[PDB]
Order: sequence, then structure tokens, then C-alpha cells
Amino acid sequence: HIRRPMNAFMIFSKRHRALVHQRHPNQDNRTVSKILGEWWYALGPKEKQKYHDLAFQVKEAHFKAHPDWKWCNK
DNA sequence: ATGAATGAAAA
DNA sequence: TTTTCATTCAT
Repeated sequence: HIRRPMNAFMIFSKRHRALVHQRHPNQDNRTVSKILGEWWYALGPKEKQKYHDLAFQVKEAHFKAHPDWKWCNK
């Protein structure tokens, strides 16, 4: 099963979700998601375009390690 | 034990 | 609107 290439904020979330959870004691993982969104807005273009470069580099190797793959929504 | 909903974005 | 990750919470 070929899954979609990760977004930029998806990579961000993967790298910082645990952190947000540790730094907001026993919160809900949806408030964790929200705070992750806040962190993403408050992030400087400096690293935002780094996560963007990461998303590009994952996307290329997804469009070549899987030829003829489409964004199919049922 | 299985599904819902929280977040950004490219499609 | 859909879905990529993750996961508490609700069912």
C-alpha cells in the first residue's frame, strides 16, 4: 500500500509532538496538535524552509521510488 | 479492540 | 475534501 508523501508540517509534527507533550504535562493529543500548529506559525522562515526542503526531498524519492502514483481520494 | 478528531498543505 | 503521523479519548 503506497501512502502519501509527508507534508512539511507533518514532518515538523513528527519531530516535535513528543516535545509538545512533555512541555504540556498531561494534555490531550489534540491540544498537542493545536500547540504544534502554534509552534509552526511561531517558527521562523529560517527553519520552515528547512522543513520545506525536507518535504521536497521526501517527495522526489517518493515520485521515483514509486512511478505512476497518484493523489487518489475516494 | 476499533475508530474519531486535532493540527497545515499540496492535490 | 482528501490524506499523510501520532495518540488520547470516546465508542
